[PDB]
Amino acid sequence: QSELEFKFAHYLINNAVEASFCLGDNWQFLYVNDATCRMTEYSREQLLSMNLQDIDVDFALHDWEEIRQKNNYTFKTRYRSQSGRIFLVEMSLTFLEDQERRFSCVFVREK
Amino acid sequence: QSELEFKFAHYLINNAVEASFCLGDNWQFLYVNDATCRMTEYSREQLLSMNLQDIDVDFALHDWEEIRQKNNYTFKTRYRSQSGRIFLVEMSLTFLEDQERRFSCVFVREK
Repeated sequence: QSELEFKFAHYLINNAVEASFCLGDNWQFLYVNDATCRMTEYSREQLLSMNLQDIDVDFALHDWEEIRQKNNYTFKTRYRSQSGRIFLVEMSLTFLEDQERRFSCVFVREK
Repeated sequence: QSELEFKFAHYLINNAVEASFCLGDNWQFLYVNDATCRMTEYSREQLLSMNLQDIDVDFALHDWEEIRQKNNYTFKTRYRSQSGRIFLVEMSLTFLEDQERRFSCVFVREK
């Protein structure tokens, strides 16, 4: 099925070493891979009711409007993990539209 | 939907820089990401009717039985691309079972 196909991508991205996740138009998490749970130290079920603003310490510092217009962009910020670790990361964002949903794919390297 | 979720993984893995793909129990491609199409130089529709043995020049050299038993394994082989490029790569395999399907997730770095 179309579902069969996508399920393969599910298994692949969750075995990928790099933290990868999708944010909705209000920066709510929509999908997170295992590496993202490990890095942020939140469970998947916790992350899927959370916002980037709950992790990205410097969220209000970013010129988000300009970010969106860029449509592909890489930059550094600090994340705070569930156990209170503060660490620098490098996020790469790609914005996409599927039907009536705009969202971003995000890849995050722990710097 | 469950499909909604998996579709996010589809978008993520296809934006990942690293070549990633899934093989079925007979090493037939089941799913390939864009980076895999780029590396092998075959279109997605071509790859999805192909076998690892059509790309992996040294396929018959691997002790596949022992590979499977390992269940997680990384090693070098040579790939031949559609335009006839021969190049060394490093494949990382993880074997998984979903329902009645055993398959592997493969990540490939061009060495």
